[PDB]
Amino acid sequence: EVHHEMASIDTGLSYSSTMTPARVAAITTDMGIHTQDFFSVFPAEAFGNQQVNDYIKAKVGAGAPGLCHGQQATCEI
Amino acid sequence: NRGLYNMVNEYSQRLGGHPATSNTEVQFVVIAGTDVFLEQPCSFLQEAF
Amino acid sequence: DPTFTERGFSKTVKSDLIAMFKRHLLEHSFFLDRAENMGSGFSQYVRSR
Amino acid sequence: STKSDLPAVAAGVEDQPRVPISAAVIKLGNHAVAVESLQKMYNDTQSPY
Repeated sequence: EVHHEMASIDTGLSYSSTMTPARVAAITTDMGIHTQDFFSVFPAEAFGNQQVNDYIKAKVGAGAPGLCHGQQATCEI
Repeated sequence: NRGLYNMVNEYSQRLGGHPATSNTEVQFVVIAGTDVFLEQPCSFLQEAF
Repeated sequence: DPTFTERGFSKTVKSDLIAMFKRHLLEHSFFLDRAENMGSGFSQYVRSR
Repeated sequence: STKSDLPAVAAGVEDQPRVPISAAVIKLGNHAVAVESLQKMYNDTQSPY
């Protein structure tokens, strides 16, 4: 293993460097519709009945193999 | 709530606000990314477009 | 373009690449043909291409 | 005095010999500025620019 150590100081008080986003190269996240579920967020809570709770979970709440748009954006309500 | 220049210095010097990760399907939350370059302006102003 | 493939190939990046394939196929095809329609773009467009 | 102290400030920086350097330059207002891109070395090493 070859090691090497360096030192840096900023001389002047006021800011001496500025960046700026100039060109949008790509849009990673798709702006579409992907609701974030709670049943993966809050697994511990449940209703009174097992029947009503199972019915609710099966009707609505229910790894994606493939995606054409990109990293999906979680929409929260 | 702190001073303005402290906010601006921390803005570039440090990450924070628990930003979500990139190049992953479900948009996980990241703590120690290896080489990720994050810059979030909506955090400082607390505003959504 | 090295900026797209800097992170290797993953599902999000492959999807972005294929979306850009579709876009660029639909836009910049038969370039010298639209080189007549653009008009004043005569030389700088073809030179850039 | 500033003129009397300028040799003390530059601790051998003016002594070193100078060599021509290749870089693009532009004139903005009155300032001459050097503009360049380092993406070749980072593309050669498969590291994120």
